Parts: sequence; C-alpha cells; structure tokens
Amino acid sequence: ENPMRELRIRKLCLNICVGESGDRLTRAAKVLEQLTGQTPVFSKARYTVRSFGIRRNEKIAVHCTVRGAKAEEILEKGLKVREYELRKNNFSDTGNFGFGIQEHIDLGIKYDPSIGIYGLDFYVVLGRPGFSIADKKRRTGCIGAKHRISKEEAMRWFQQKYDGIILPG
Amino acid sequence: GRRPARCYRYCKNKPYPKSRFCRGVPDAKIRIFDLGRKKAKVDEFPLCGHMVSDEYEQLSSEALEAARICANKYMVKSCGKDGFHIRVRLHPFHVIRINKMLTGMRGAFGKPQGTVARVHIGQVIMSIRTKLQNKEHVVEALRRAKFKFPGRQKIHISKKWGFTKFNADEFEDMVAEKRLIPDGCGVKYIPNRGPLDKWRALHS
Amino acid sequence: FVKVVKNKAYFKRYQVKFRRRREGKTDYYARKRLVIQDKNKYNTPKYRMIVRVTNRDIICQIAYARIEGDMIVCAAYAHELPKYGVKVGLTNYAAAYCTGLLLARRLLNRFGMDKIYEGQVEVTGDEYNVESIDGQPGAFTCYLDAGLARTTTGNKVFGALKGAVDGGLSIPHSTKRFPGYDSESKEFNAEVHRKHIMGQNVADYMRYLMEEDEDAYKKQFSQYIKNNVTPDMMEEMYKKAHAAIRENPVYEKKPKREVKKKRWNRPKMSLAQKKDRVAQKKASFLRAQERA
Amino acid sequence: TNTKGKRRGTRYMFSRPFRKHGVVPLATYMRIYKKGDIVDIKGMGTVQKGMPHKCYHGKTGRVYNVTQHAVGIVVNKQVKGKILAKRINVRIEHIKHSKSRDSFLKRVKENDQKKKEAKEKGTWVQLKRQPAPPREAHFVRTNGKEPELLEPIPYEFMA
RNA sequence: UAUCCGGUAAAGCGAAUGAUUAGAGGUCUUGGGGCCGAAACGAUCUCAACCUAUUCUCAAACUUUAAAUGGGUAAGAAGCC
RNA sequence: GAAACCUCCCGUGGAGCAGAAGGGCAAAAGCUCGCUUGAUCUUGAUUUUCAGUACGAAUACAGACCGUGAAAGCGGGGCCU
RNA sequence: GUCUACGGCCAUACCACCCUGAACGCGCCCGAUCUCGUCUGAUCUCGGAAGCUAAGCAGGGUCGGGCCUGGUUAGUACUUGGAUGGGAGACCGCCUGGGAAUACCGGGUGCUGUAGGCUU
Ligand SMILES: [Mg+2]
Ligand SMILES: [Mg+2]
Ligand SMILES: [Mg+2]
Ligand SMILES: [Mg+2]
Ligand SMILES: [Mg+2]
Ligand SMILES: [Mg+2]
Ligand SMILES: [Mg+2]
Ligand SMILES: [Mg+2]
Ligand SMILES: [Mg+2]
Ligand SMILES: [Mg+2]
Ligand SMILES: [Mg+2]
Repeated sequence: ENPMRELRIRKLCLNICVGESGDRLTRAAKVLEQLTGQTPVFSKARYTVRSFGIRRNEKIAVHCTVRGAKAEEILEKGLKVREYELRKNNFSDTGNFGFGIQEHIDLGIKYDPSIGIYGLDFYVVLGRPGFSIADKKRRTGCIGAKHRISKEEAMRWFQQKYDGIILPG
Repeated sequence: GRRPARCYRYCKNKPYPKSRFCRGVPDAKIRIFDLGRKKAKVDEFPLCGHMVSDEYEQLSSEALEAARICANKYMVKSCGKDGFHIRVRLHPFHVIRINKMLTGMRGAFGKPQGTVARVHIGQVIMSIRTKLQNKEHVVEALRRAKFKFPGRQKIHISKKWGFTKFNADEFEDMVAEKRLIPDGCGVKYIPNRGPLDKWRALHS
Repeated sequence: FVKVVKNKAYFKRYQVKFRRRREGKTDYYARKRLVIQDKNKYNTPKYRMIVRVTNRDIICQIAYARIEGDMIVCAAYAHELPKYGVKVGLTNYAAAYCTGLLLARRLLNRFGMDKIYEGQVEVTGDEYNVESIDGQPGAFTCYLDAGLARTTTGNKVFGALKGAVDGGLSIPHSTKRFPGYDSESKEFNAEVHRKHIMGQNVADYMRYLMEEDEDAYKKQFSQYIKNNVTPDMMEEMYKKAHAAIRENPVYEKKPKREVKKKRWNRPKMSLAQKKDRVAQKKASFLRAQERA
Repeated sequence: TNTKGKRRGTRYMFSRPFRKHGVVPLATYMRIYKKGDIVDIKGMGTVQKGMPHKCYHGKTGRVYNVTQHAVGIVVNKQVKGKILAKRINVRIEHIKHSKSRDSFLKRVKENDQKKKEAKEKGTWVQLKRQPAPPREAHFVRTNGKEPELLEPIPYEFMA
C-alpha cells in the first residue's frame, strides 16, 4: 500500500556511435529520427585517437533522449527484439538498465542499401515521483535514501512489468 | 672517495631534503630500517632497548647502516636468528653538499654528496625488542653499535611494552580490558567513543 | 571497493557554502550588486522590489538592507487578493499584476503619496514610468530583485513589476521581456500585454478546452468551475479588483490569540539520558549473549 | 638583489584564512565610513581591485575621502628617517573600523555621566585612570588544613 | 591600558602537499613470477601497485595549529553636547 | 577493447583560468552561447620604485561618448603580482 | 511551539544512515492553450490543484564522523634581557620576564533581524 514510490521510466536514451563523421553519421541520424519521432543530437569526440580513427571535436555519435509514453513504447520494441531477457550485469547499481540491439530493422524499420543497418544502444533511466529535486534550479536536494532505486528493486520492476527473466551468469 | 665524517657533523645548514629543487641526489647507503623477526606479535617481544642520542648532531647514512649490521650481527650470534626485532628510527633525509676542487670560491655551491640524519638531544637512534631473558644481549648490541656513531649516545631500556607507546606495567591489564588489541608488531588502542557496533564486535 | 572520497580528511578540509546558498535561495553574486550602496550615499537606503512566485502563491515585498538582516518596509501577498476580488488563479500573470500593484499602493499609503502618484489607471500595457512632481515629495524608487527566476519574456515577476509601476513606484525597466515583445521583429504590442494582465490568455484556454473536451476542462479548471468563474466574467473581475486595491490598500492583519502552548515537536534528549541509553544497550547486549 | 614587484612576499598576507575562502560576506561592503573614521587596513586576496600595498597592511589610519566603493585613508608610513603621512585609496573590502578609538569614546561618555552626576552631590570622582597599584594588605586564612609540602621530584630519564 | 597586524621559533603529518619505515587487513585492482593445478577470484604462497585501520621517520622554496621579541592606531578643547 | 559515444551515482575544486611561480577564484574569475568595442575621448589626485625625481606599471574619482543587462550594476584592456 | 518570504553572522549550521511531522505554509504533483525554451514540457517558462508526505524541508536520534569549546600535553617546546656561568667543541644549566602545538580525555551540536502565517 505505497503511495508514490511507483518506480517509473524517467527517460530512455538511444545512441548510435558510428565513429566516422560526415555521411555515415547523417545516415544514422535518420534511423533514430524514424524510430523516436524527433530530431536527434550529434555528439563530438573529446579528443583525437589515432587507433580508432577519430579527431577532437569530430562528430562521432548521434543520440537522443526520449521521455514519456514514446519512451515506454520504444523500450517495449527494444525488449521484444531482445526477447525479454536481461542479465544481472545489465543492471547498474543505481537502478538503471540497458541493452543492445544488433540491428534496428528488428524493431520494425525498412532497410535500404544506402541507409543500412545501424545497431544501437538502449539505456533506461528508471526513476520515481520526486526525483526532479536534484535537477531543478532553486531549492535543490538529494533524493533521500529509502527512495533511491536499488539494483534489486529495478530488476523486480522489470520482472513484474515486462515479465522478464533476468538470466544468471 | 668521500669526505671524512668530521666535516659534516654539526647541524649547521637548514634541512635540504631530496625534492623538486634538490635533485640528482645519490641514494642513501642505509635502506632496510628494520630486521630480525619483524613479523612478530606484540606479546612475544617486550623489552624495547634504545640507543638515545645526547648530541644535536648529524649521523651519516653510512654510519647508520654500519651500526645496524653491527647490532644485528651480535643479536644473531648472541641469542638467535629470529629472537629479536631491531628498528632504526632515523632516516637520512637531509642532503649534504660538496663543492669540489679539481675558479676558486666564485659560484661555490655544492652538488649533493650524500644524505644524512639530523638527530636531536634525547632522540632515539636504534631500538630493539626481544624477551625478558635477553636484556644483556641487547645492551651490548647497542653498546657495540655506539662505536659506529660519532658523538655520544646513552643506551637505555624503556618502560614501554615492546615498540608500543604504552607503559609495560599496564599493558597486560589493558588487553584484559580491551583498551588494547594486538595488530602485528603494534597494538590498536580502542577507546570508548566510536559507534556501539564496534563495541559489539568485541565482548562477543 | 574504491578509495573513500569522503574521509576524515575530506571533512576536516571541507568548507561549507553559506547557509542560504546551501538551501538554494540566495544568489550572493547578484545580491552584492543589488543591495549595497555607494559609500558616499552613506546611510540612505537601497530599496528592492523582491518578487518570488511560490507553487501556490506570489509574494511582493519592498525591502532595504541593513546589517542585522534586510528590513521589509512593505509587503503584499497573492493570498490577500480574495478581499479585493480575485477568487482563483493566484499564481497567474494577472494575479502577479494585482499583487505587484497592491504592493505599490500599500507602500504609497504609508508615505502619504497615495494622492500624489496615482500612476497609470486605465492599463494600456505600454512603456509607463513615473515622473516625480516638482514642489511635491519625489517618486519612490526601488529595483526588481528577480531572484533565481529565469528572466525571460513573459515571466510572472515582470507581471508584478508592471503592476508596481502602474501603482506609482518608479522602478526602472525595459519592455524587452513583457509578454508581447517579439524576438524575431523587436517591437512591443502592449495589447498582448494587456490581455495577459487581464487574464485573457487564461480565458481563451478555458474556451478552447470546453469546445474540445468537457472532462479535461472540468479537470483543469476545477476551482474555476467551483466559485463560478467563467471566461466572459474574467476581464471584469480583474478590473474590479484593480479599483478596490486602488481605493483601499491597507493591511489590518488578524488579532491572533487563545493559544494552548503545546509542543508538537520533540525536544532535545539530555546528556544524562543519552549517557544511560548506551549503558542500557551495553547491559542488554551482555545479558543477551549470556544465553546462546 | 630582490625584485621590486608590487606583490612580492604576500604569499601569506593576501590569502584568505583556512576555510574562509569564497564569497566576501556582505556586512563588509554595507558598513559606512564617514570622514575622520579610524580604520585599519588589511589587504585581502579575493578582491584585487583597490588592494592596498603590502606596506599598509596592519597599519591604521584615518579616512579623508569617501568615493562610491572605496575610501581614501591617510596612514603614516615610516621611511628610514622620516614618517610620511600619506593618502591611499583602498577599496572597502580591505578595511575595518578600528575599535581602538571606541573604548576611548566609551570612557569619555562614562566621564560625562560621572561629571553631570557628582556635581549636584559635591563629591568629586576619579576621572583619570590609574595604573594597577600594588596589591594591598590582606589576610589569608589557612582554614583548618595546613600548607601542602612540595619536594622537588627526583630526576629520571624518560626517552 | 584598549585595539588591530603577523606566519618565524616550536609544533604537525592517525589534517592538505610532498617525502618515508614496518607489519596487521584487504580475490577492491589486476597483474607478472611460481608451487599444486588441463584450467578454474580453485588451494597455496608470492611480489606489483591501489585501498581499511594502525605504525616508524621528515620539509628553506609544505602546513591544520602557533609563541616570545616585534609594527600600527588610541588614551580629549583640533574634545564633547 | 585500458582509451570513441551514451547514462546514473560520488566528487571543496584534487580541474581550468595564454606563460614562471605564488596568491585568488564554483548558480565564478572555469566552460558554452548572445550581444558588443570601456583596448575610445579628457582634466587633475594617489599608489608602487623612490630622492620620495622620472619611466613603466597600477588605484580611486570626475567630465564626455558608448557597450551590455529586465534591472541593480559592471566595463575606460587582459583576476592580481 | 512552529513555519514562509527577504536575511546577518557563516558547520554548535557539514556529511551518513534511522525515526517522527497537527494546522498553516513549503513542496513533490497534474497539464502544455497561450508566454518562454528544449533532441526531449526532464530542466526552463506558463495554466492548474486530483493525489501524497514517499522525497525535499523541519524536529529528534547515533558510547557516529566532522566542526566549536574546555582540560591534558606543560610551565614542557620555544623565547626577551644577564653574567669573566659550565663545556675541547657540539651544546647545556642558572638568573630576568613572556609562554605554545598534536596524540589523549571531557562538554556542546546553530543563534538571531525584518515582514507575514498556522497552533484560532
Ligand atoms: Mg685526509
Ligand atoms: Mg650554512
Ligand atoms: Mg543574475
Ligand atoms: Mg616568510
Ligand atoms: Mg621549524
Ligand atoms: Mg579572463
Ligand atoms: Mg566614466
Ligand atoms: Mg511536467
Ligand atoms: Mg516529507
Ligand atoms: Mg518521512
Ligand atoms: Mg561527536
């Protein structure tokens, strides 16, 4: 009989790190835009790495943060391609989880020889009512303690909500 | 090779440690500041013989090491290979200098010759713990070790238990209290203060 | 495991930030520029029209700063407004206007400049400001303390500021962030501004919801539907309130007495209680373990 | 030969004390100096506009001018053989009221109280101060218990 | 007699910075070498760095502390009311 | 993959602030944007080196003409040396 | 008793975890038509008032860390002035006045200004 300790999805994060720049990245930005229904953001590199073939302030990745119902919907699709399995290590100690998909057309998108097959990266910021405290301007705070989502608590939310297994190893 | 010990004796200059500024310093002769059975428990060595200094003088790394070997050799030969623990309690940190002559006194400022310990009046140089059997063997060890140092140093047997800060009269009771708790060579003094969950690990 | 970031050491070396900086209240960078006088002004005040919007309220205070703790010459709250006419929407821009306006009038009534400096009456919305009359006591002048509010176009603070300006305080301002001013053109309507002052932005939303879906309107404007505040009633309501403020701004409080004087709180546990309490925990541990 | 630089040797002088860095708390700014206020100068690291020179830190002097956010302040600086009263323009943040004068004003106020009264009475009162006189004649009762004997303690070597 | 200024002596390093000894404890890390292992955070040691309490010993160009001696002001008619 | 991008947590500054080092600095003095030319015109006063001359460097004002900000303000080069 | 708004001094006010919060507040909270701003109504801006003290916030708690303040350390370390004092030197003792700092052990754990609530 808890009032608002209702573990919800605060946001869903999606990022395609092509690590190229130019055209490949502009191509991958269309994929997220088709998926999420909003323009994404290009992130640039921190610093040059001659190994990976990247340069400082060169656009490496594209990403986006989905919120609300659309984030619930896209999360659902992402678990369907993963078949509602995760692991213990897929959850972070902070009570967030995430998982890859190897190819976006699995979610439900049409391939093109140009706009190819960008594998991508789901990550779910779980939260509660009254987490905003941390990130507002004026009278800020820290979210107590018996209110912070545990790893265990986030696993059981997944185990209930999306009927998942959380396989061991 | 190096200068006589005569010439670097009195604590004349400011302390000049190996640092950003003073560099290219040659490594100290003495390195291993303790030897014997150092992996021993507080209980199995309470004697604490000290060589105290009675001159505000500088001791050479060279003379420390030599004194350390001298004492340890005798301790081994006398009682036994694993029957003591000796602690040297003066590390050569002060860097000593040397203006060398093949220009004259123009631009004379030394290169680092060597390192040295500065020792105050009443400060301990070496210290030894072993058994109540073995008092005389330590004394002579420190006695022999005196001859490697310049100046003058008393040999003294402290009223502490081992190399602990606690008076040996009260050491055993304190353990019975659990004021004090063995911790390798040393002993952890527990007070009242800390949360009660610490107190529940003891008394249980 | 990792290196403990917050050691003894950490706390020994740690410096707190000021109390109100911790509480997330006072921008001391801005406070210094706002509040301190020029030393050659000496003890002449430096007033500021503080305005803060709470989740359910708008406060308007005039204050100068002394060393004991900045003194408050006058105040008006949005929760007073029921007296004057405003039943609902007390955090809305129109309410902000009333609340500011009311502060000016109440302030002016103290100094006897109620008859001099009527200020703007008809509510155009355009650039207005008070010229001090010669051979008369000059116009009161303070400055707007926005606080931590993101000072954008249409911010409710500037709703209050507009009010106190029309009320007859000379507070300097531009019209670059009254609601009306256009970013991609750079002119000011001052009929858009009037609408906002009169609550027509709210009335139209009310009319838009009722047209589309009854239930959402019923949900959105529940206290508006109770008290019977309708879209067509709205403009009149705020104009009545403006007049009533303008005719009597004086605050009378309530004569508070008949207090039982009882402790809701929990007082501080005395040394000796705390001293025993560990004593009992020590015993209780011992007697407990001497069994199993 | 040492460098003539303005800030040479103020590593410690202009350095906020331990756990008193950051915002210059506001009383400092908002307290009023008139003409002829006795004022002690004490440079501060946070505020670098209007800093006094390292020679006038510690030194007390009188205010002569008051601008918008600073105070002209005559202070006496010795130079080998000659003391030069000279006038410097310190920003408020480096300046306090010197209490040195207030204890004097307290005493003169107390004197004016004690001069008005004790005039109608007739009994004249000591207005001048007087240094601590020798401590008067008095008895000491060794009440019952006798004195406690103090033998000096025998030496022993601790270290 | 009031009142400011100070960062030297000393002291400190279970407080920062840097130095530095020892054992307790720790698969934190991970390793490189082993011994018993096909291999296994399996067992057993080990030495690397890191960390949890302790511990030895230091600083002209480090310091939480912090003297003595020391430098300002002030102690009235150019003042009070 | 030890290093690419994303996300949550801790983080008294252990980063950064052109350069030596010292000081100073966290809803900044750091970073990122928006608008800019106060690095403009003009009297004296003062500080620092000092002989208490110059130079340079700086501090407080004052008068113009601007900038920016809702405003209080800040700005006549570079946080200070 | 206690809160809100603006505060002064800035840890006796910080951090950690634990418990309790009547009324009024303060919040979280529900929305995006308009103002405003985002990749994203998360923040920011704006319009609300169905829920709830879970969190923030307050008050308390902990043989808590930390900070504050006493003791001890110690008349010890240091030190002004003195001697045709000692001592081969290094250094030390006395006279004359001044006098610290850890470890260790106690106690304390925000005070308060202006304006306005609530407990009628
Ligand atoms: Mg020879
Ligand atoms: Mg020398
Ligand atoms: Mg601001
Ligand atoms: Mg110095
Ligand atoms: Mg020293
Ligand atoms: Mg700059
Ligand atoms: Mg000007
Ligand atoms: Mg929302
Ligand atoms: Mg709560
Ligand atoms: Mg609660
Ligand atoms: Mg405590």
